[PDB]
Amino acid sequence: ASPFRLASAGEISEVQGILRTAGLLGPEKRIAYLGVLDPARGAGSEAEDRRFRVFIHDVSGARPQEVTVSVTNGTVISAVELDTAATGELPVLEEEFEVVEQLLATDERWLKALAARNLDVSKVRVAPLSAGVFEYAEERGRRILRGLAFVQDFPEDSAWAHPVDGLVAYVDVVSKEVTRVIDTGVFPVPAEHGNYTDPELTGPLRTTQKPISITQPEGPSFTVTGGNHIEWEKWSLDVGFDVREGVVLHNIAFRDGDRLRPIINRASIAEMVVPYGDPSPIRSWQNYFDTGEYLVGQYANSLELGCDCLGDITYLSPVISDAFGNPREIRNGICMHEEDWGILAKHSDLWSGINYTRRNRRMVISFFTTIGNYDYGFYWYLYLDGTIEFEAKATGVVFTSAFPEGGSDNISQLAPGLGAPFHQHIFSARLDMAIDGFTNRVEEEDVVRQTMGPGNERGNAFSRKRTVLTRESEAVREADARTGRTWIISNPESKNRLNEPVGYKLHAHNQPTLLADPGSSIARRAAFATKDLWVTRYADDERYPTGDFVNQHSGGAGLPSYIAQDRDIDGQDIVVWHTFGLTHFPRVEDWPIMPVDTVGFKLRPEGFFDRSPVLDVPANP
Amino acid sequence: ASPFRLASAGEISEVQGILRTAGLLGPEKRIAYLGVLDPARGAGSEAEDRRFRVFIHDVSGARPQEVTVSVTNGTVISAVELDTAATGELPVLEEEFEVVEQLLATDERWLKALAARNLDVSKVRVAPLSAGVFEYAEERGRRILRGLAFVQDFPEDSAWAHPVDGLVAYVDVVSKEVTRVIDTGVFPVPAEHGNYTDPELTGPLRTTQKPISITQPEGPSFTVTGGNHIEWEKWSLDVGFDVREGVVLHNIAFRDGDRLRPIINRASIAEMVVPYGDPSPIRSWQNYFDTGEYLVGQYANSLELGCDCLGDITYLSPVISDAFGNPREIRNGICMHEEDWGILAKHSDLWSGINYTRRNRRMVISFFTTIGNYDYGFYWYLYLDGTIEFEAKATGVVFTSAFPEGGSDNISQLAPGLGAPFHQHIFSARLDMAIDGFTNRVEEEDVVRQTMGPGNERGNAFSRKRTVLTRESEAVREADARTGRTWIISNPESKNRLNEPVGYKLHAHNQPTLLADPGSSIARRAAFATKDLWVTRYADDERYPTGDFVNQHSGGAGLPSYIAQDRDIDGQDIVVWHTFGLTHFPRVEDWPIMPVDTVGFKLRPEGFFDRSPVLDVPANP
Ligand SMILES: [Cu+2]
Ligand SMILES: [Cu+2]
Ligand code: NA
Ligand code: NA
Repeated sequence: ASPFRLASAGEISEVQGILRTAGLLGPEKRIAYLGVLDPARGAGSEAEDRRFRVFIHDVSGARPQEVTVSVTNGTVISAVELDTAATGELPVLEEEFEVVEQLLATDERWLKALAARNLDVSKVRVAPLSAGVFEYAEERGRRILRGLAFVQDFPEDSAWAHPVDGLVAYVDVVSKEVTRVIDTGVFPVPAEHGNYTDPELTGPLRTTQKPISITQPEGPSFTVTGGNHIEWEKWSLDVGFDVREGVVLHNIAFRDGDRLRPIINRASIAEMVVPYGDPSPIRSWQNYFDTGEYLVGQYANSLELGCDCLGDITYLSPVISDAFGNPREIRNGICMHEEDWGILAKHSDLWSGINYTRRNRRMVISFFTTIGNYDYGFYWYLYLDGTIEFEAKATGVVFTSAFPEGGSDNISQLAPGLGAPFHQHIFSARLDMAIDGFTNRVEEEDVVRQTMGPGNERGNAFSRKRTVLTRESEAVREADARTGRTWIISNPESKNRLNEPVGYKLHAHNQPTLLADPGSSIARRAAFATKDLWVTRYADDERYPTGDFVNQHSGGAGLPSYIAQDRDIDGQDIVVWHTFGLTHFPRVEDWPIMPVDTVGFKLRPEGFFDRSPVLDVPANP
Repeated sequence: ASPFRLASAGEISEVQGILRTAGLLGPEKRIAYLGVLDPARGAGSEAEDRRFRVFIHDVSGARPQEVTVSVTNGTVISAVELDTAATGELPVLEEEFEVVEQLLATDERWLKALAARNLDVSKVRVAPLSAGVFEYAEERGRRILRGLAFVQDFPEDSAWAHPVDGLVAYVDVVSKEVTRVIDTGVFPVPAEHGNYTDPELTGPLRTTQKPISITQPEGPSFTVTGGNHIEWEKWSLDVGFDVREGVVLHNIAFRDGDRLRPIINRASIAEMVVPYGDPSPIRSWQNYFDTGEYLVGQYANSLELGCDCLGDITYLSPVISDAFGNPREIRNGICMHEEDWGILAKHSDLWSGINYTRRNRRMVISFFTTIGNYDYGFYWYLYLDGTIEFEAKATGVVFTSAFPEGGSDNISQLAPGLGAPFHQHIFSARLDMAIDGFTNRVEEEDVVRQTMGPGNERGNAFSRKRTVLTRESEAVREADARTGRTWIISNPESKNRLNEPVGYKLHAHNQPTLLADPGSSIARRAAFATKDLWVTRYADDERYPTGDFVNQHSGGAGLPSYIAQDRDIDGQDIVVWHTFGLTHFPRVEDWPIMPVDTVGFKLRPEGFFDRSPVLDVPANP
């Protein structure tokens, strides 16, 4: 059995039993995060040691613990008590989400604000949002959630169409207490509904769409062994699942001849952040770190056949832990299929008379998560030609507000009285690189303009330069689309047949990075998001670009702390962190449910192979 | 019958008969371009007037003519004799291409250069390339092609693997005369073959690929009436074909309710250019304008079922003219199919309990052309949600050279002794805009960073600004990926229900533009390629960004001449020209046949609709 196998329902039960016995899994305890740790560097030969990391919360108010357990041996390995005013809170628990609306329902200041607006408290939904760190001194050390109100007219109604602006509450969901209710003014609650399944809003449905039928009469070309190890068209990898990061890709390698060559050791989306750009005091605190604060894999959808995934689909059903250590299955949470991808290569040669066409294919590994109004798809793509691509698909319902009658520079209007504040969705990809092994380096490649003159008499020449990043303090880079800037990850000790280092090139989309003022609270907590590319020396405890405890943590943790060590990264075991995201100015077409928008990155081989790696693909059947 | 119908074999025969009779289509004459002209503005009601533009070359040396004919009435409309030293030459003729290798075979300086290299003249292929304009005074007024040599070892051999460097010839293919042979030195002709169908190079073919079967058991969802008028999922357009531009899209419109709303009046790729970045005198003149000099639609492939186009395919077989006015069919030259495109919209709502998923689709219109070693696919995409996208796919065999033993800053090494000079592939899209009619304007939209302070106390705000382009002299714009720069085309006289102008947003890929020194010959001839975005006032005779006669024309023609008129474009009948392209640093994986690389642009609705235009799409079958 592979040490990268998915966690089992049996293993989850053992961890719960090991913690119960040890006295750490009491009845006031809650598991806020559970995941299997990755093997340590070099210990592949040999012996299992399935270890698990656990964050234990305490509903009574006591301090939480970080705990590691070995289930192959059966004991606790370490247990540490946390000072959360110091290192940040544990991730939000599912059961804390509803405490906010239920508490607020009996608070007098909140009842008072709803009565001024003539709203039946039983029709008011409260969205519980992460709190962040701002000026309120009484919140440091406290578990705080903030709450924004929407009206549901009837149980099937889309509450997002009726925001209650000028109102926000803050809640302590350990001591069950409403610290503040802030009421800045009454805004009309917008009246139109946004019910996208109502025949009155959709009109008659189309009858013009005829079916597309995608089938594989002989089955798919990939194999799955061991639960999660994939072999497809010379590719080899392990598909992991963590409750925080979601789908994680391990040991990506390509069979070149009869060498299995490594490419990436671990690939994940290790954080994301959603900052809002509305300076109103009702919303100027809202930023979520979906991955670090909420854990995106916990909210993975179960994907339906023919609706979410089309074709010959193979599913994985990852197991996570509920808040008491009971195993929970996410049935059909990961989809895997191959997809036709047009023409791979084509040439008709006049001089030889040979007409040559080959078709491309990709294999797709995806999952989809839902946190409140947002829906995010995560797609990994492997292509025949050695390309690796990631794509994020953002859909769902926009987060809404009132539209102020004067208009706004930070909000757009979707419908009469209804606004959608400006925001970004920013991702951090963490790529633990292993280009032909662990001795890797990063070069930055710029196009070079040349001046007309001697050596370049017709002024037609142009070139490129590569700059090696040698220390971590040099390795915080920004994009430059105008110079065609890319980054090459190479192995200086592994050469192709032309005696050049083997390499992969990273092509970014060059979207804007974090827009918030550099002195803001969000620029401190989401330092990673202010630059396109960071490179660190690998270390087992440096896993997330924002640190281990994102909820209510001050700034600084994560990447700006790692790179301060100024370690050697020239031909070393390195990690590339790529920031990319969407800047979302909502448009009318985004309402009342939004069409998918996409962002991503890709890596293409750059002299990794000795010639095209797809000469052996056959003429199509 | 629609006035945008494809030209017929009957109409081609009439134009040949009309020219013969008139005495303009002699026996020394050659048709170098023939195409149907677009209807004039406003003359839709009524009456046919199928007119055709013709460029007539003269093999004896006389001056060529530009000629327009009406075939519905049956006479010549105008005939004009051209001074080609003034306005540029006519496009290269197919039959001129081989005159270069056949002439050079009997030239003594060329025989002398091949003998020094021990090459059998019968094994030397000559690639005929456009000449451009450089320092040679004897070429102005002459029809000149330049010639670069490759060795074929046997009739099925890929000549591209064996360039003969240090050698070039120039040829006058009217007077049949080798003006110069330039021999700068002997280079070894690289020895390895590049035969990608040879079992010795491909090894054993894969047996692991299992079939993907894409079928539409009820047929496709689109209809074609009148030969070329398409209706699909509320979209309406006419698919035209011109021998110069290739697939041209007319009258793109969207049925919103029971209004047919126009979006784009004409869309085409109106030019492309391929500049090479190697300062060697053997190649420092090479730049091709595939569209303006060679006519890309003339070399369209016939697309095979299951190989080039997969699924339920409907073909168009456009008719063009050969060099004597005989109709020629391009069987299966245009492919049209619809394609599944993943998830369109998805949200699972906790508060209402509704789970909602819809799938996206796109309709694809494509053709593929082959000029010498290059193969280019042209893809137009229409999506359910109102998005329009163009994608160019570049494949084929790289253009090669010797790799100098010292190495090179402008060439990369593909194989022992074998180089591939750096180059770009740059496209110009011409979009004759008709957003809800012909009163349109262009705004440039930048993200706006805001400083922390009063009004923005937590430093989280950000905004956007729009700048209206009012005169043509203001409308030469460049990209700025760092500010998220996009361009919005709107109709200030057509408002959505929120009373804002309807609009479409142009999203560019922000790749580098023309790299050559601004004083170079290529920067003058390809002025369009030095900026990302140009906007002109519409005029019937302003069709190509490089002018009507690209071959051997001096610089200046086209866009920099049009915009000098400094016309009003604020709410007027306007044309957007978008430059986009690929900067190609060849890699080893590009050899010996290259995987497809892509570049493109898209346009998305920006408050064109009153809400999402895809609420009426049904749950999947
Ligand atoms: Cu958004
Ligand atoms: Cu190229
Ligand atoms: Na590494
Ligand atoms: Na126009």
